[PDB]
Amino acid sequence: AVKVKVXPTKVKV
Amino acid sequence: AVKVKVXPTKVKV
Amino acid sequence: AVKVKVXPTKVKV
Amino acid sequence: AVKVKVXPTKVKV
Amino acid sequence: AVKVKVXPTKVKV
Amino acid sequence: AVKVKVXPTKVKV
Amino acid sequence: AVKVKVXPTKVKV
Amino acid sequence: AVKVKVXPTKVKV
Amino acid sequence: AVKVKVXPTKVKV
Amino acid sequence: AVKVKVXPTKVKV
Amino acid sequence: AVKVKVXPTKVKV
Amino acid sequence: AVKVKVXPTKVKV
Repeated sequence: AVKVKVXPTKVKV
Repeated sequence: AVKVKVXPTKVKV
Repeated sequence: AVKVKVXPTKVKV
Repeated sequence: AVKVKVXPTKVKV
Repeated sequence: AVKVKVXPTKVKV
Repeated sequence: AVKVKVXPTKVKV
Repeated sequence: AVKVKVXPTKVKV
Repeated sequence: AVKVKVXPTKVKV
Repeated sequence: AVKVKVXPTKVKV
Repeated sequence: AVKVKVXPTKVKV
Repeated sequence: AVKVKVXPTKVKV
Repeated sequence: AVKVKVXPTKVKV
């Protein structure tokens, strides 16, 4: 899985 | 891969 | 996709 | 969306 | 509805 | 379905 | 929300 | 690295 | 991870 | 970050 | 720096 | 930006 930031939000998908 | 959406913003990772 | 909350974080996957 | 809880683990789907 | 896994448990919500 | 992780919290959507 | 069980699978929804 | 796609545009990061 | 722009969309991967 | 261009296709890294 | 693929072309930027 | 080439590989950075 990979760490991402989309807008203000970080998450790992 | 999967579409990620955060309010008005999207991308596919 | 579906809206989810994971820990404290909301996102749509 | 609806709260889901398995043992101690709460999330929202 | 969507297939999920919360803790050790798979189910559809 | 994909694992979604927020720090040490892991599930699957 | 309420605990539900089918034979093997329980979860609280 | 991971595929990233925005609308029609695919790349890898 | 690194800041990228793919089409019109800046994100971080 | 810098523009990266391959023929007509551009992005930024 | 990061490995990227821009169009058909891989490079590290 | 500037065109760079190495063996078979070119790109503009």
